[PDB]
Amino acid sequence: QVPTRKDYGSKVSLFSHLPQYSRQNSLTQFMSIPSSVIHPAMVRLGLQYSQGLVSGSNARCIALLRALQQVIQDYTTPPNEELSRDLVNKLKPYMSFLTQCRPLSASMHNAIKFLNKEITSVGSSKREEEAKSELRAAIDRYVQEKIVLAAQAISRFAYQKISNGDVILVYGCSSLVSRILQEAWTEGRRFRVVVVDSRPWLEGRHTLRSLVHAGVPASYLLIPAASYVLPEVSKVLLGAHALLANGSVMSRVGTAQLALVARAHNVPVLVCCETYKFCERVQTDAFVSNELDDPDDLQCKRGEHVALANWQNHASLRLLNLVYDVTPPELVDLVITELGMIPCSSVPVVLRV
Amino acid sequence: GSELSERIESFVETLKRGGGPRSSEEMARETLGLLRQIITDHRWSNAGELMELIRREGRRMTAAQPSETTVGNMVRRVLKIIREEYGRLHGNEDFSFHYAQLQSNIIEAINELLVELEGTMENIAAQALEHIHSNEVIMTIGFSRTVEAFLKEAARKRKFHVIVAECAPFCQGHEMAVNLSKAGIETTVMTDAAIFAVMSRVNKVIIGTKTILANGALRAVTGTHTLALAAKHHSTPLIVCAPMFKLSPQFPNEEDSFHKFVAPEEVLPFTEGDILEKVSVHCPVFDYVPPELITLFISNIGGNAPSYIYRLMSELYHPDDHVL
Amino acid sequence: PPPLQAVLVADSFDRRFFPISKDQPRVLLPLANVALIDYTLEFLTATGVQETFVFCCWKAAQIKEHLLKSKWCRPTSLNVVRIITSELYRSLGDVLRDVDAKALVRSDFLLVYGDVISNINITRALEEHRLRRKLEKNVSVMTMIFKESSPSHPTRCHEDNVVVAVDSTTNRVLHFQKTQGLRRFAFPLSLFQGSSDGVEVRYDLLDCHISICSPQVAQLFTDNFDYQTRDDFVRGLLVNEEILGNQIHMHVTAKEYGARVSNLHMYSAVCADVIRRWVYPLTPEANFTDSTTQSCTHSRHNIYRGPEVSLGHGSILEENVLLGSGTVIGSNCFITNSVIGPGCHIGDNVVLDQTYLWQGVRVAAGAQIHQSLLCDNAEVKERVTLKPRSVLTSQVVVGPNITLPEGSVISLHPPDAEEDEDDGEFSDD
Amino acid sequence: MEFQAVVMAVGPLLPVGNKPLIWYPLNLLERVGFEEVIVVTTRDVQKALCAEFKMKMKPDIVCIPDDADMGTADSLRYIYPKLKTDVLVLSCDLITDVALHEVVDLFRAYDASLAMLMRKRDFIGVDSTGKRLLFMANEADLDEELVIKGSILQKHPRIRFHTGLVDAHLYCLKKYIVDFLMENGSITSIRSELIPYLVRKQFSLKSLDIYSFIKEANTLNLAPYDACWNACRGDRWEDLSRSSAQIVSKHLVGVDSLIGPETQIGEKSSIKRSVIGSSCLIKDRVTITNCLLMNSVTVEEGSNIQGSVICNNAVIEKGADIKDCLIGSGQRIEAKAKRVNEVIV
Repeated sequence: QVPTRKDYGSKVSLFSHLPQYSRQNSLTQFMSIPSSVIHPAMVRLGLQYSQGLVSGSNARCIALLRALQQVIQDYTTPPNEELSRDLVNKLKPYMSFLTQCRPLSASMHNAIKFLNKEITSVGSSKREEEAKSELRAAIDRYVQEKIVLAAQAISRFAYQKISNGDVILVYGCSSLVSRILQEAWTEGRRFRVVVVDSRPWLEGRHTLRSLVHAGVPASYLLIPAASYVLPEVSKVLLGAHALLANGSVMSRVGTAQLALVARAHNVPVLVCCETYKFCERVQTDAFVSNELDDPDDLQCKRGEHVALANWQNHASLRLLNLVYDVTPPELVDLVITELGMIPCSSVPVVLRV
Repeated sequence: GSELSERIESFVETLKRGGGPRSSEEMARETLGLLRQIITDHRWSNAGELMELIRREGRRMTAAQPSETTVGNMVRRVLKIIREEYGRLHGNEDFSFHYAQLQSNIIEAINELLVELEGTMENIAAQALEHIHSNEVIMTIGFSRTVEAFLKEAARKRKFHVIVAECAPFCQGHEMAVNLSKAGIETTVMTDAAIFAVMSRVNKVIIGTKTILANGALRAVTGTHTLALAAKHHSTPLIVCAPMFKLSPQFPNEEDSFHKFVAPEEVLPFTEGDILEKVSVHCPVFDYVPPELITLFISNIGGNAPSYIYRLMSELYHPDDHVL
Repeated sequence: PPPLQAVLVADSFDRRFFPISKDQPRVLLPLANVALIDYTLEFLTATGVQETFVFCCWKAAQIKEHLLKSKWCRPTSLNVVRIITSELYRSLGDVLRDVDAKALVRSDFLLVYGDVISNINITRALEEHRLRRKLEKNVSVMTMIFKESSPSHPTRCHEDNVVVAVDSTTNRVLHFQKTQGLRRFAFPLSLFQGSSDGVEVRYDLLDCHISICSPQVAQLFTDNFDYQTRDDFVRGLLVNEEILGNQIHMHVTAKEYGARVSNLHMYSAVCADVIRRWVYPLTPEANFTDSTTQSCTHSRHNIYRGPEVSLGHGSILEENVLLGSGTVIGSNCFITNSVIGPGCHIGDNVVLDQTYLWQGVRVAAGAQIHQSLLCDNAEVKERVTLKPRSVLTSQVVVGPNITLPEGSVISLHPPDAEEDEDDGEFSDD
Repeated sequence: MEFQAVVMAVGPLLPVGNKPLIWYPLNLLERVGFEEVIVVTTRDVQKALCAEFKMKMKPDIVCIPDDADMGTADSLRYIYPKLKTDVLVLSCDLITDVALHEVVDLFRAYDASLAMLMRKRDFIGVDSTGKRLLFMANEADLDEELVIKGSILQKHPRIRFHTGLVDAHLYCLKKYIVDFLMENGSITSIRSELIPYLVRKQFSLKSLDIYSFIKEANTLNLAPYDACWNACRGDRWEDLSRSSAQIVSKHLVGVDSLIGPETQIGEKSSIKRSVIGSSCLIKDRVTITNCLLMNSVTVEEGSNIQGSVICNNAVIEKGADIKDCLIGSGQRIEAKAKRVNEVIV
């Protein structure tokens, strides 16, 4: 069966209930090569997750939906066993494997719930051929009308809430915000942009090399120094990897810090999220559900002798790096979605009914 | 004539290029050494022309690198010492109402200053014990040797945690975390974009700062503004462990290049490629914490509020030496 | 150890900067309104060079008189520049034959050309080189320096790429060749013969031209009267390594920076680089040279501004601008990426995108300059619009309504400039 | 079902040593999954290689005899009918301890199209990361100037070269490359006209990559009897977890050797660092040998040897005085002094 990759090193006392998976000892070591219990699609996807290949949440959900399309293309019903039930009872261990590789985000949660509540709505008098075709088609209608029509309508909205000369602030890699700006420059307006990005997983250079390939100027500075740009800034177009129910905006690790300082310098904050990120889970403090990352990567190459060369030899020292931080629901001002510019605390009244 | 001159030149050099010497205390020590060399083995007769000499030397010594303001306030302190010694031996104009006895007396004042400045780490350490309790949490941005002695001697009697974040522009807090955990204080490192998450779990914030302006609005290694601002947002108290000589009688907007825009080859490394012809990567290494976020400066004479620092100003540097 | 000399061949031995090199040599062009030779002398003093035997062939008088009023000629410097000059020698090889015959140097000099823009603290590379040298009895003669860069960085011109096949165990050099128009690459298979331990060929090196040497190197230059560059020196050496080996060695650097202004495009990139702090401590605000003329004071947006600029109404400076002393920017202006030297003048509604001015330049109203150098006193009249890389130098003038094509260098000397100076691009004579 | 790990075997000959040679790739393919494995045989020495190959103990195979003689890639085109997913070819001559969950891990990771194991002329250029490769060609094509397309240097500005890399002929191909191999006929060898070609055609977005994972564990052998001797010398110790089931007494000089069943050792014979397992007549005096001894052996009366192997049906007894000789398959040499030279076979 599928093993469970053991933790790496040692976590921090306040974080015993969270898995700190490393990157070297992946979970392809201890499985059959023509993957037996796991499907080849799911093992490929779990692997290329854990390696750190696809990170942007939309890319996460897209790769997952494509691998699930493959699985549905190659599912066979065992004799005297309905599809609409054995399919789910087979999809469960795949989800446990994905969790063993890199913990599921909110995007994948909502995708999996959509799938497990759409499969169950196929008739028991439906043969595998037509039902499989309709499953593939419903997966396509999903991946088209919530992350490819969403980005469209959200770009069209945020194009009329972006003035001229204002230096919009962005944070790191995000498909939606870079699409918003690459579409709000080539539709007539002109502005500046100042990108911030935090280490070690410096996922801002993505937004950079996608911005300076459409003409618009840019500016890049580690999120510490963002206490200094904010005099100029006139908007903060944060990226959000997950929305919640109490109004908060759970996203990458700096977002909270940035929203706080960008409210204490009085520049209006925004986010951008599509209809499929509006989970009902709530979380007051970003400590009870994070995804601790391979700690042994914080160590940068300073001078000629890396300061954390032998890390775990020290008894007390205990690295960590959170990967999800929550903003309070009181700093966030906008949640631009394909049904309007809803205000922060008005998510669970709208994007749930 | 020649020895002091080449010493001043070598010193303005190794102050103009990089960090030399390393520890700010050692910069204060060498500045006082040079200023003693000048006050002893130079040419000056009246006290007024001596003040003017210290002036038209300190102008250069502080305009070389106008961000390292330990040497600046050391010059200003020796100026105030000249003024106080004049006031004593005068028994405001500047006539040579006395002579070479003045020289030995200035040397005595500077020696007393150098001695009470060598014993700074030991004082802040031996008084650190009265702020820490068992099983609590202490963030320390950057890597300050004085906060270091503080937190590594206050662990001979208690046990806590020290969630030492790291200065991101160029990771230096790692050496801090290692020099703590070698003394075994249950430390913890993280990337300074992770502050407004972990801050709800912090009992205190012992930041280390490079300077202290008049209002108490300090000038510390970067990011400390957002740390201090999150601390104000949770009203967790800051204990800005900053010794005496790191004071400075300047004022917030009385200077451009308040920060220190350093070679942006460490933010966006050069190995990047094409895009480095259009972006303008910034890199301020020194931020500006506003005053009312700070709560308790642990000088080497005991705690002091933030709205009390002007008294230390009026007691250290004369009120007419604020432009030098 | 003994002191660490540094030969400095302050004359770029090819007429790359015509027609400008007629006015003043290339070792006195101002990037940040400061002369190149001062950039290199400051680099050499920073690293710790004890003496720099600045050599010269073109306009000995100009360089010598400039350098006597430097900050190094004054006797206080810990790096006593001693100027040696003759009208004889014409190529770097002649310089090395000179430092061999006259027998001035003693060990481990720094054969840096005239005009590198660098802050490389090479002390550690020097120390590693001396280790390699005294470790195996004088068979490592030259330890070049090289900077990392992706092959598409704008400080990389179409004649400086050096595909340099290097061993990776001890960072040894094996083959060296420029790429002025190659879509293929040649590598004599003799590299792979002995050391099967890997030959990390690299195309991500940016020739910094700070090659260290030894007395055996000048010796070897005397041995062949046909060595006339560092380039073909290392090529010939690595070709006939088999006899008289003297293997080269390399040392890349990652967090430092250094380039060598060869032609005007690399000059443009490196001017923008020294403007945007990219080579701190070397940067205008610090005023490494001891003068009050360009003693600038830093500001936000890297928009420097020297003393007494007296910019006018609505003149919104954008980014990366310098402004030397004395200038006066008119009303309703717009400047960005420029380097306005001292003593200039400016009119109304006159954008200056990516331009570069040096001193005395007096642009009038309506002008719209772009990416175009304008040398000393290069006055301009109204309602003119320049175009990219449209150099115009040395008291040239442009008249009303007469724009220029894209690449159009105009000056006053008849046959070296592609046009001549007059009341426009027309009426040359 | 994701793979159909066919096993190349083109010209007893193969199953030489203390264990059958084909048994090593077959154990490698039955230790990590692969509940099915195709093999290929031709009429090189007999069409009926399958008849003797079916004596094994892991039967989950499908052998297929073929025509008279051909290369290697043409065999893959031969088997293409029963081939439907990502192929994982091998070479019947492979002996290693590779965690193949490294190689196929690398293939399945970066949606690649060609994996290959490799051990430290064959000019092989692996990228900086250590996995992906850029330059693969042997000096059989290039004459004296290693050429490089400038585009691959602009894209990957740090090409690393390795000179002495012995291939292990393990592969993990996608589907379209095998379809390509079928539609075309000009290509009559896999690792000599496909790898240099595929690398040579990094692009046809549909790009096609390749990843040559390097390692330091063990290598393959071939007809080279030096390589085979060294491979058996290594496998004598490698067989610890790959004797293991034997019925013998061993009342003489021998330790940490391949002592297999169907034999009983007597006394008075000293040969250590040697290989003699099944069918052993060890009761006579045998001097210090430290060398292999193939199947069907016959020797007695105070023998001696120095680093040599004697093929099937061997007879050298009564004072053997020779060093480094390959005694043929079915010759009996008893009264003659053999020098370092080989045996007449």
